[PDB]
Amino acid sequence: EWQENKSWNAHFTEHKSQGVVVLWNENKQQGFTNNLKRANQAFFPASTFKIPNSLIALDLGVVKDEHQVFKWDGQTRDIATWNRDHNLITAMKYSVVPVYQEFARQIGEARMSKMLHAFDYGNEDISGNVDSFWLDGGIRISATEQISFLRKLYHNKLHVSERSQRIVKQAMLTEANGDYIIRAKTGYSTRIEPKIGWWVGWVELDDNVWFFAMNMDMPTSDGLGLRQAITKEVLKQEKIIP
Amino acid sequence: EWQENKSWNAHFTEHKSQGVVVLWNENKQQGFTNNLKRANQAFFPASTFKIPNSLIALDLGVVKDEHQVFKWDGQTRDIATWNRDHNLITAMKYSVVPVYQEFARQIGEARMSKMLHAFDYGNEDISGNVDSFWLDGGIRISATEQISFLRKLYHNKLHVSERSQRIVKQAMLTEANGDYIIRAKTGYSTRIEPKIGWWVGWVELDDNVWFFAMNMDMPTSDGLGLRQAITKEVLKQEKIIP
Ligand SMILES: CC(C)(O/N=C(\C(=O)N[C@H](C(=O)O)[C@@H]1NC(C(=O)O)=C(C[n+]2ccccc2)CS1)c1csc(N)n1)C(=O)O
Ligand SMILES: [Cl-]
Ligand SMILES: [Cl-]
Ligand SMILES: [Cl-]
Repeated sequence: EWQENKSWNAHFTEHKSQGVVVLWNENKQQGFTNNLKRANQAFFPASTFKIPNSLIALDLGVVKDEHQVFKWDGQTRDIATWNRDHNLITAMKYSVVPVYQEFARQIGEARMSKMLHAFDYGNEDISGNVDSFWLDGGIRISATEQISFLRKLYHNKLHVSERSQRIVKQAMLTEANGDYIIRAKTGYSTRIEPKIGWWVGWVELDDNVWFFAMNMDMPTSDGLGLRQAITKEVLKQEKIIP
Repeated sequence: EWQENKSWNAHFTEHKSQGVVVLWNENKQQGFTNNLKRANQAFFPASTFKIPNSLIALDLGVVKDEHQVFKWDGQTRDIATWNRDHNLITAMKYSVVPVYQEFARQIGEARMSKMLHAFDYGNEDISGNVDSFWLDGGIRISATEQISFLRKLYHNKLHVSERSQRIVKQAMLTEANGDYIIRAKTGYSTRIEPKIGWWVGWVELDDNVWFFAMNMDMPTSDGLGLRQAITKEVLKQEKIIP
């Protein structure tokens, strides 16, 4: 059901990188990874948590829709794109933590915890501050657990409205052309070792869907592009994209 | 409110073609075109009619969701991509007329006419075969009328459910990257002169949306790629995309 293919390690070593790519063929219900152990090791979700956080905020009415404007609070942060107004689409695109921190406060701990349990999301532990726990609190998730969660989102099976799931899938849109559509979310965990990068989501084809979840050691910001590049080398090797 | 910019004609004449591009800046509520008259000239919608047809089929339950499979009827036809099973996503991508003819028959004349009147769509005239009138019946629509219809869809303001509009807009997804998202639909009017190609939809930016509608003289199928290419040259010239 899970098969290992150490061939992919070549795309990590070409950049003296280390990590795991997990793929799931939805038609055949078969998984593939370069590293079975690391595929099941849990890490901080970091900004991949904006997927569940969006769903809860939308379902509770904290976010009205994908056009609602969340005004910059006027405090300059050292990510330039955060110091402006955002909606859900742009907050996800630029991983605008302060917008999502405000969502999480309005959601509150009790509603956050029960939604994550209903989602079966990671260790479902929101130990810590409600507005930081996906960064430095108690929550952890593995690449295979990301796949399982994303599969439920793809099929509208999570315990939120169908509308909530459709809107988050819209906001996950990353790339599209006549060959594939990628809906996904990046993440970068920095507060505690090991510093890792995430890319999770799926590739939609005419006749199949390939779910994916990858994380990699990320000692500095200078390699963040490798999350997508290495994932794409594996997708190409497996003939999922040209 | 409307500006004529005949400088865009250079892109048409380069390919010894003729046509019109119409653009609408949603934030500024301002419109632009190379040919005010042809902007208002009504043509067969041809396969751009798959936009309202999709909406109607979804809102009436004729199409349950974007995953329902409409089986190929076994009759081999000249466009290979049509000779295969489809859902709403792939039927729109490959403009699979026979699938949408089935929709139209199930919708029926009465409900089709009522819907297009509720939509204020073109000249609202479905005279002819209930399953061919957008290609050889009485219906006609201009570029400016396409924009007016598309703006209502974008805003979920048409008189069908939000869900129906969300699903159609998902099916219209054509291109997406880090700079823009294009949701659009092509068309080729080939049954009754004059032979014309259509491309209509919108470009989503971080902080604005630019609606577009273009048609061009299209004597042979070999020029069809000009529809998107001339549109993008205009989009590039107006600095809307890089
Ligand atoms: C029939 C044929 C040749 O092509 N069939 C097509 C098709 O692609 N038709 C072309 C079209 O839509 O541009 C032309 N239709 C017209 C036109 O209808 O005016 C004539 C002239 N013509 C007249 C009567 C019957 C067929 C063709 C020539 S084919 C089609 C569309 S939807 C559907 N359910 N089939 C095939 O592949 O077997
Ligand atoms: Cl026909
Ligand atoms: Cl979408
Ligand atoms: Cl077409």
